Amino acid sequence: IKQKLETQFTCLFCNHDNSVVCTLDKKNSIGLLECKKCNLSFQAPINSLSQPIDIYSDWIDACE
Amino acid sequence: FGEMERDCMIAHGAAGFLKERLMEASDAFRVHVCGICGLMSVIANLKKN
Amino acid sequence: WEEPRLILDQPAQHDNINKRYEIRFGKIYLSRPTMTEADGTTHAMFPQEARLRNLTYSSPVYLDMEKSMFTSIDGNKVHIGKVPIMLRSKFCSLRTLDEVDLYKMKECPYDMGGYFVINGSEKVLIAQERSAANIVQVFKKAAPSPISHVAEIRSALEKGSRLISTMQIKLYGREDKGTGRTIKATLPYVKQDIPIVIVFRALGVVPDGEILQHICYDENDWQMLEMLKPCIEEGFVIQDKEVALDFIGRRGSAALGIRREKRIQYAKDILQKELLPHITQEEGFETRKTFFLGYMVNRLLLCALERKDQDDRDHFGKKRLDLAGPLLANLFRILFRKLTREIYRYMQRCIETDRDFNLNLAVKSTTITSGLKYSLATGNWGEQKKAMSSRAGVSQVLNRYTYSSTLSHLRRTNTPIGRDGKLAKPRQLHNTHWGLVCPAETPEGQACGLVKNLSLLSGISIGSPSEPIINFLEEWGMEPLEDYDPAQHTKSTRIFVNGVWTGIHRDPSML
Amino acid sequence: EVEQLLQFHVATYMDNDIAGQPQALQKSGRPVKAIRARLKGKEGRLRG
Amino acid sequence: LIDTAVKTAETGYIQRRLVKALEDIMVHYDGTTRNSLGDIIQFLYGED
Amino acid sequence: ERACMLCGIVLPGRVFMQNGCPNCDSVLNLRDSDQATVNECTSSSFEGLVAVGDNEHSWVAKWLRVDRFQPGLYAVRVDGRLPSDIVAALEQYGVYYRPRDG
Amino acid sequence: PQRLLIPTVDDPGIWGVKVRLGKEKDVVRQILKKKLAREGTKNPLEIYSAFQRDSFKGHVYIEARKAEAINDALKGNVNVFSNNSKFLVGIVEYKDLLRPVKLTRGSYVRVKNGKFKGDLAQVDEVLENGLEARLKLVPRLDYGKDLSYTSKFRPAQRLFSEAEARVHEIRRDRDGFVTYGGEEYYEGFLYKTFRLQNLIVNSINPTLNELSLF
DNA sequence: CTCGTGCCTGGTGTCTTGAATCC
DNA sequence: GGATTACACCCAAGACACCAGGCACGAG
RNA sequence: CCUGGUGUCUUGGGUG
Ligand SMILES: [Zn+2]
Ligand SMILES: [Zn+2]
Ligand SMILES: [Zn+2]
Repeated sequence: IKQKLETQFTCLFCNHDNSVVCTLDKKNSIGLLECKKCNLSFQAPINSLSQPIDIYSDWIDACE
Repeated sequence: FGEMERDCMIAHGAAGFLKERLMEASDAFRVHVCGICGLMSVIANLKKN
Repeated sequence: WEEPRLILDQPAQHDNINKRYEIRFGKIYLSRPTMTEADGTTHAMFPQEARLRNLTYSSPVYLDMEKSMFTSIDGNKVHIGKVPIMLRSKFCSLRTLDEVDLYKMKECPYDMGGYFVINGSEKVLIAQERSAANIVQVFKKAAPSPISHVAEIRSALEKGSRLISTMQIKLYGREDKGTGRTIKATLPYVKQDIPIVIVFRALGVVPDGEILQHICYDENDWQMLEMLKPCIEEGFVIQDKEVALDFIGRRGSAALGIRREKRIQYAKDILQKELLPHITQEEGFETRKTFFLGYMVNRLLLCALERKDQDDRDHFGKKRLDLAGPLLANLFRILFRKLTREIYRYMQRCIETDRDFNLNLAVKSTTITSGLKYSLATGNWGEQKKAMSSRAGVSQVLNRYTYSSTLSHLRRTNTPIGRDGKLAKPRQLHNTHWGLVCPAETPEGQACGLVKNLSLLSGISIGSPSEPIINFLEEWGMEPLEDYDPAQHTKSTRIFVNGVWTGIHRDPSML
Repeated sequence: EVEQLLQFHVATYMDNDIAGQPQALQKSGRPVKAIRARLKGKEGRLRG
Repeated sequence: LIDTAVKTAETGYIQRRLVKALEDIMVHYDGTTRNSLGDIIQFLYGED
Repeated sequence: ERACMLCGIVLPGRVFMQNGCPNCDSVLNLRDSDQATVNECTSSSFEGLVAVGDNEHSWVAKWLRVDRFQPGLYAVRVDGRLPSDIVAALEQYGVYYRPRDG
Repeated sequence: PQRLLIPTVDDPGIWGVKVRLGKEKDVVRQILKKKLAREGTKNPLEIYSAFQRDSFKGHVYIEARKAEAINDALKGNVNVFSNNSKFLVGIVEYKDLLRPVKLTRGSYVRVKNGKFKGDLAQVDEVLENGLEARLKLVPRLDYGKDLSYTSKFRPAQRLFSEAEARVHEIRRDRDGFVTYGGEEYYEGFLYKTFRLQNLIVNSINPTLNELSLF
């Protein structure tokens, strides 16, 4: 079953903190970051061990 | 006079003795209460009565 | 020399002129104990005066300090405090004198010393019992837990001898419950348990076949191999070093947002240091940690396979006694850093005035002197503001009721387990106490069985450098760890020196 | 920050064993003896 | 020596809870055995 | 440290004696004064320390009316006022004193 | 006019940051050094200003355009709490952060220092420069009785008595004015200069004893 | 005689990161 | 996640820190 | 010429 989790991460674009939601679909190995404020979305591959800090880390490197 | 000595006097049924030990032979105090609200809020000047 | 230099820096733009301010601590010198009156006059202090006038029998300590001043456009004997002297030791004014003159100093020749004098009161240090460092212990876990066996080790360096960190390897999965029976480890400063295979890959050894060649030295043992099966599959998708190191860094108590380009380089420190620091801390020696990690997993499974009993926590060979020496070093270490930070905080104000500091105004001897006096007088082992959580009762007033009682009191040992925790295991007289602690002498009441007393012929090891022992082992045939293969070495004996696996030898009987 | 601090002092004045947060301390370093701690335990008002 | 020193506090706690459970139980003049609420515990003390 | 009453800059007092005020000395001439003069134009008493790094684009600097001055430490409030004789002399120079004492 | 200098949406943001109590000025200093040292380099510190208000203990305010610059300004600062505790200030709150804020001859003040600490005094006059004020005070004297002072071992208050001084231990200066032990007493009151910073002018509460006397 | 430095007393205010079973 | 963990008694052994301001003494 | 106040909080060591 999918996991819809709220986090305390800051969006890299709109800078609103505590407004990034992480949807981890392990059945298809696809993780999804969403911003509850400005509405952006970032997708990245996840394994079985990953957690909201794993894809949020991949989002920091995808920008820089 | 600890908790276990208290129990022994109950077993003897010596209720009168236990009362005296814990009051007259120790820290007995007189307070005034209000018959309406039941608090110890009474201001009592005894020489002015 | 544990932190031998203080360093400052300012990139002068106010014509940049990096001006590093540096202070180096050198030789230590000791003087005999001296009474300095309010007058200013000084004389040698002997103990009888110290008892009578409620003084502290202590020696002034002087430390060489050296200033240096790097400047790039792009001292002498400072007094640091007084250390209480143990009577009849080599630094006590009674050690000489000779029997005739002892009587003139009002000292009794039957008084054998071994204690301190603090504000006129005689204080003796009580030996503190602790578990050995750098040894693997395996224990079983209670029924309502997903863990069944745990391996534990507290790692502590050889120099100084001081604690560093603690590490655990837990085997999950109950009896027919817990599904995949995998194994995860616990690392210092990481919030979550990490599977074993991942940390093996994170050290530079990644294909399965090499990993199993580091742990199990018996290819036939299919029971052991079947228990490592789920560990491979739960860490299969992590197939190289870089994504392994990053998986670690994403848990290690840091800040949020240090990116992959650096979050690896932060985790490489948590692996190089803090994780098993007793083996080595220099770079390019990760072969020793990988080999040691395999040994741990091997020991863990032997207990889970019921081929070896769990370790007996009360076996006296797994125990150590901290006496006056080691106990003072741990306290002196804490206080010397406190003195250091007060020097550092004072330089940042006194150099903004650009005035040469007279050094003697930047060393407040009250930090060490009051620190040692307070802890020896109360027994509170720590900084005064942190009196709780610190251990109590390490120092006690020396019982002088009778002569026998003085001898017993100076030879007492204490196990600091508590009064909380009933049971029996630390309180029982264990078989391995034979000849080392008295089987008869123990207090009645709450301390019964926890406070013990050294047998008449006991001694305590003072400590010895391990470096000459290594040289002797290699001269007589010990082979390095890079030359070792379980297929070729299916029968040789492993050699440990202070708990670190250092080599292998094929003919142990002659050695 | 100032209103929460008034709430804090009034709380630890009555009960200084609130779970999940650090105890109020005296300058000597030892915890403050709140009213709740006066009544409980072997030496408090009721059992002692 | 350990057993005597340990298990004395085990039984000491046992006796304390027993006394508080039973302290208010009194025989009344009708032969019933009652607590302070007047609940009947036995209709006749010791059944005899 | 003292604060210039005219511009609000915070400097070691001897600086006011050595170099004058870096913002004001064209009119205040503290460099060529005595200590009595320096102490009448600068105050040992001030509050609200402000690091101004970018005078000309800082809103904080514009509010404090230090946006035309040099980067440095400034004070929100400077106690005391310029002596009436110095205020009169500044006014002769086309300089209008707006007190910084609140 | 000050009203034309109000902030707008085009102005930089201001963040507050929690710092160790008593270290607010140090942090402001440290930020300035970092700013000036990095000016013109490839990695300038992109803050405009920083400040600390006494009334707001434990806080520094920092002016910038991006939050990342706030983190940059504070990086490595030992006086700053490592928790990611900065907070945003609203434009409508900016000027109040920079608000800068009595004493009249004949009014009462309370002395804050010396043997007269806590005593009520009348303001008689102030120095030309504007720093110390001459105060009229009920003296606390001993007439040299035990000579061969502190606020804990001082004397009771009582008007100066020149005939007592004449008898026991004095220079006449004018009608009703004597200099006694190098202090001036006029009609029984001490007249002594105090720093204005050494007197309290606000929220004074006269005591029972002061209502009886004055 | 004046200025500067050091010492003592009084008032105000905290923080580098570091024992076990049961319900 | 806390709360529970015998009773009474004896005796010896201890105690805030740092910073700023003011006053006094010494030297120029 | 009757009244008449000397500490606390801990820690440690002991007794049954
Ligand atoms: Zn967003
Ligand atoms: Zn009423
Ligand atoms: Zn100016």
